Amino acid sequence: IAQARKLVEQLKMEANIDRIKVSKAAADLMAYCEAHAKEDPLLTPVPASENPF
Amino acid sequence: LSAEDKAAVERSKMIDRNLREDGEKQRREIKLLLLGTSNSGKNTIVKQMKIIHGIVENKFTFKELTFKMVDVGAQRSERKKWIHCFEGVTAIIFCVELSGYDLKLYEDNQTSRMAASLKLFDSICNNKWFIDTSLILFLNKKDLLAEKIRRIPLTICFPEYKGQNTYEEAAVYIQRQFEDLNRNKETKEIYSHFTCSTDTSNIQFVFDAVTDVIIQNNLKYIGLC
Amino acid sequence: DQLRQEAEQLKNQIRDARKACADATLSQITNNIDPVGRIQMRTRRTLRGHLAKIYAMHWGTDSRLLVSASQDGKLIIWDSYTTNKVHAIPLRSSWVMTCAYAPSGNYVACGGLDNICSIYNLKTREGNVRVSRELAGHTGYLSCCRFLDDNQIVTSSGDTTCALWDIETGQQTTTFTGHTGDVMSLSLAPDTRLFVSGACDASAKLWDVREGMCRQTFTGHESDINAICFFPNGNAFATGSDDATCRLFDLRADQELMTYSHDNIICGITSVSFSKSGRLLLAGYDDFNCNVWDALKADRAGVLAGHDNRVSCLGVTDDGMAVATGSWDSFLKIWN
Amino acid sequence: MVTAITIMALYSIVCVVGLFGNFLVMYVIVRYTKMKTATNIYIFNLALADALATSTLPFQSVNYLMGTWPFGNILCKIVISIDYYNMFTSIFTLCTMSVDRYIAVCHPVKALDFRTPRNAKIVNVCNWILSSAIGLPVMFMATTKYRQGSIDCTLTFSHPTWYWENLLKICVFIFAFIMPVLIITVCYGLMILRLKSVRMLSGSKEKDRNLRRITRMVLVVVAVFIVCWTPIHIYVIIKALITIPETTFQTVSWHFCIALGYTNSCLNPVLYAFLDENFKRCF
Amino acid sequence: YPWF
Repeated sequence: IAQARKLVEQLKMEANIDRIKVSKAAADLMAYCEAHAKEDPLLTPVPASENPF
Repeated sequence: LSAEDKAAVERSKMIDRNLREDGEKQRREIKLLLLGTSNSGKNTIVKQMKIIHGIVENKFTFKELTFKMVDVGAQRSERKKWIHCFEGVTAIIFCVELSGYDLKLYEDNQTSRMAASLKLFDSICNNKWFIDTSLILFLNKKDLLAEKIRRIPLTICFPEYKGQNTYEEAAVYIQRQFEDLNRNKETKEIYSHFTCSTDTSNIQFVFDAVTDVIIQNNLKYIGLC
Repeated sequence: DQLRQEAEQLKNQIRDARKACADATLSQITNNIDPVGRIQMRTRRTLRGHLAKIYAMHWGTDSRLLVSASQDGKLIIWDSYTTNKVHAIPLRSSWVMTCAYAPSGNYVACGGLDNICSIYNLKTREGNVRVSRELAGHTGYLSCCRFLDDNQIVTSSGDTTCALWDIETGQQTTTFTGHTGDVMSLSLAPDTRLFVSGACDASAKLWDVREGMCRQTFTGHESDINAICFFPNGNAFATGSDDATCRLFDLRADQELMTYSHDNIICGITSVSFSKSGRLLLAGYDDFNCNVWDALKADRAGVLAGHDNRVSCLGVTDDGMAVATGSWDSFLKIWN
Repeated sequence: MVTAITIMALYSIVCVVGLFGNFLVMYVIVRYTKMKTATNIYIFNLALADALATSTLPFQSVNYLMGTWPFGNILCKIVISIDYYNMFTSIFTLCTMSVDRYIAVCHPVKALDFRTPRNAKIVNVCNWILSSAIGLPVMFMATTKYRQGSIDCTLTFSHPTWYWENLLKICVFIFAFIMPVLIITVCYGLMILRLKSVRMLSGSKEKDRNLRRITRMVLVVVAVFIVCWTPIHIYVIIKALITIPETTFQTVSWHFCIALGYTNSCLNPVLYAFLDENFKRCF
Repeated sequence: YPWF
């Protein structure tokens, strides 16, 4: 009986949170990927002179 | 090329040498995963083999062969998430309470502790990580079975049992029931033994079974199988 | 009695809110960007010396030092540039399944089936590495551990509970509960204020370290979750699962965004990690190799096929210079 | 003319079987097995010895063709040394594989301490040196003599000739036929007697089939060695006791015995590599 | 083995 009420209160806390449309957060992820695209040796291979491997 | 670089390389090489030495020693050790239900007799058997003459790891030597038994009894978690790290174990030791066919209490009631042992044996013997891994099946407390078989009938646990209620028939029937769950007969072998508190019989059986397993593995290695 | 159906109604309302929240799901908006193209990462270093299955590795924050754990009962600190072994730490229990590297570099942590998180002092006096703290209190198996700082470490165990420890005292300061299955992986946020844990419930929970309370719950996987890691900005995370599916969840949208799957892949995920930009998601598989996914396209960009056994661990340097993959064949490879 | 061409053809086929079988074994070892197992090390050594022994053949075939040696003193020495050295190395590698299997079966606990690739390399090197102990004396001791119309590869005769000839023949007979036969027979008999008690073999019909299969390989290997090496040694001993007139039948029998001795090395890769279950898994 |  305690597990049930604990689950209910957990769902109460989870339900009452602010949501933003996925078109906005996905756009934010895309913008983050675009802004930091240059600083990614795996994404953009680095010249061997400054490659430490 | 630098002096400190050469010193670092030398330290790395010494570490490599110590790693190789440690690895030879680890290889010379025979690991035996110890499995069983609650009150099955795992700990008692370990103590017997020690005094015959989390994880509780027990290491002991017999006839110049070093056994390393690994017991995971105290752990409470799902077994498939960690049974894979015991892959490649030399053998598995399974302990069965031979007199526990009517001691089904465990949690709540109607737990069928003997059937619990049967289901655990089905789970581990047919496990995908132990297809080629043999099992050493120990049947514990046979005296209790002998003194209870004439009072409590075995049919209380196996309603399909047909035969006399005498110790030998019960022991053979239970051995056959534990061996018939081995659905991979051409890839692994089950060694059955009736444990006794005497002068080095359990450890002798373990030594013989491990010797046979080593012979089979060598036959695989030398290219004859 | 009323609690069960009111909880069902609560879950229905949460699902309705999430469904109303979704309108694009990364598919109708990332089709206008150029594909990453084919990526060929070549092996640079091969770290030899482990003599059993390698279960965990963790890069140091300097992107040069590296720690690995194997069933040998050995923790090895590697110099990735020179392949030199800085340290070889023996373990009291060889059944180790996780390892961590302190962000300061002073400590490494390892844990496994011994129900104990051991803290090892690396940069100490007297020379050799010595064990400092053994954190006991978990009742399952430690599947992951992560350092918050030199004194705070978070662990996930097989007893369905995650814990936060004060290393100096050796006691749990807060316990994270709510999972009903073995918690298998962890990932700290970039600011170390939140963390996500994936469990055998096919669910990932976002916890708050300060209050020790679960903030969000993410579902969508059909099997056990084995790996988890945040996006670089900390507003999203990716999970790996036994059903051969990787998914990208969203903290602010509180729902799954992208799914990374292939018909030819039937083996579960052992480890996931992001590149420094977050555009590439690297996942380790049971089919003995690694797949490089386009995190915004769900397209498969490359394969790191260099291991003869299951790839069990994987990490990317803090500067994004290299990827280290460790597998059950007792080898680590560095790809660049 | 017909006898000579028969000898040449048989010899050429023997050479072909030796060269291609051993080179295929080499390629498989260097591409798939990765020289990481003691048995693979032993198979590699056996293949090398057999390949060099078979490579000795064409010089001998040409010599018998023209009745002369056209290759000079230096070549005469290296060919003689290679022949003796590689016969000894092949026989000793057969013995070493037999003893390795005997240890792996009848002494399993100690095989954990011993059966490692490093020990396999050590024993290989030791066998090569032990065979060098006879390859080098004949390397320095072989010479080229001149006759009226022929050039022959022979060996210098330190006085007396009869004592030295008997000593060399007895040493080769003992350390190349009697000792290997005794070693392999004893080791394989004990190994079979032990394998009859293995519970994974003395089981169901499939396990009995496995046991019969293993016994079949063991017995066929022993029989191949005996049938391939007994006739030539017996015949050369018979020739050394009683002089044999030179006829067509005597010549064809002599060359057939030589060819059989070399077909031993030709068959060795078939028995020890192709029928090895580790190789069968290599696709 | 013997030379011819």
